[PDB]
Amino acid sequence: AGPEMVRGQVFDVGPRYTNLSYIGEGAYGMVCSAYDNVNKVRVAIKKISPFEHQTYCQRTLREIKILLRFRHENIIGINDIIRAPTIEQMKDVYIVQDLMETDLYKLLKTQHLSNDHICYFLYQILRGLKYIHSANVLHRDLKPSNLLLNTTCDLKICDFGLARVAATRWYRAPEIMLNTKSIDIWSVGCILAEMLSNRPIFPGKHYLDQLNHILGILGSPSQEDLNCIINLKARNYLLSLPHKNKVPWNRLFPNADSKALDLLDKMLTFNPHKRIEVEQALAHPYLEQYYDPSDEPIAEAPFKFDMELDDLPKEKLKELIFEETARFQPG
Ligand SMILES: Cc1cnc(-c2ccccc2)nc1-c1c[nH]c(C(=O)N[C@H](CO)c2ccccc2)c1
Repeated sequence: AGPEMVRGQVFDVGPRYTNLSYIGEGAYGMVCSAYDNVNKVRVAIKKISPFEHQTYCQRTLREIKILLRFRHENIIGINDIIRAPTIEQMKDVYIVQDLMETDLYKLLKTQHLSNDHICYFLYQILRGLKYIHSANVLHRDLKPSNLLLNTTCDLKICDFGLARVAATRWYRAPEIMLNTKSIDIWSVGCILAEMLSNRPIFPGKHYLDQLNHILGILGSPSQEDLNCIINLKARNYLLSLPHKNKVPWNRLFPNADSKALDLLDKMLTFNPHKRIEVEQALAHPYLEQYYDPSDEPIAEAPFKFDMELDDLPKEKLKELIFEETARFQPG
């Protein structure tokens, strides 16, 4: 048959994986649904072409290393990895994963969620995050498009490219734009708010406008909220702004559950030190119906990269990518 093509990208995944269809995109790749003739199921195939940039190579290696060690119901896994037999011919890497039904970005673009489903989705994000954080790892890019859903409404966290050992502007914590595990909680806060109204709570266009949108609902920050190593330009901008009143949560979300708004308030806290932790959020009365610490596992040990991935050249990272994927080759 030969190599399959989808929206301009060539996928050399045959003869095992055939009849490919478009399901997503990334900065240096494409996601496709394909038929696996061995397991007789449709699977997801993520093609990545990162070898022209050092940043894309480390983002690829970080994800592959994290997803292979992690084993959790609310985190996407790796079933198989395809690449050329030699390093000289390895221009692409194909990550084979479980095919999902939809993602939260698509679901919030077409459907209105009931409180029970908002509560069940939030629980699963935090259940998965509890495992990520227990491993001393930060996702750093939590957003509706990185939250995958199946037919039975089971959630799975994907895209561990930007993950680091303890991004999209709209779900970015204020402290990142001023100067930790709390940055993921802020993102979950933004996701919860988007589930309640089917729209982004803070749709900023640039870093200071993103802060302006946050201050537009939270109001002007206190002295303690600004007691950190702030960027001079950002500090001088915040001090030059007129007083902003705090928009109450029940006013912004009129028909939302009062318990959901209390947890939302604790997640969308300007000061990261006063922000609720993942285990504290799971214990909140809003998620009482699903809260079960006996069925909320943690990682066996903390995760650590033996090498300084940031300092390694593009060629050295390719060698490590080639070595990490060697286990999936026949022999
Ligand atoms: C593994 C998987 C399985 N099924 C589906 C899926 C199925 C049906 C409808 C929507 C998505 N998505 C995924 C999935 C979606 N995004 C990603 C995913 O890894 N996306 C990132 C960018 O966020 C990426 C990064 C670099 C190159 C390409 C892609 C995986």
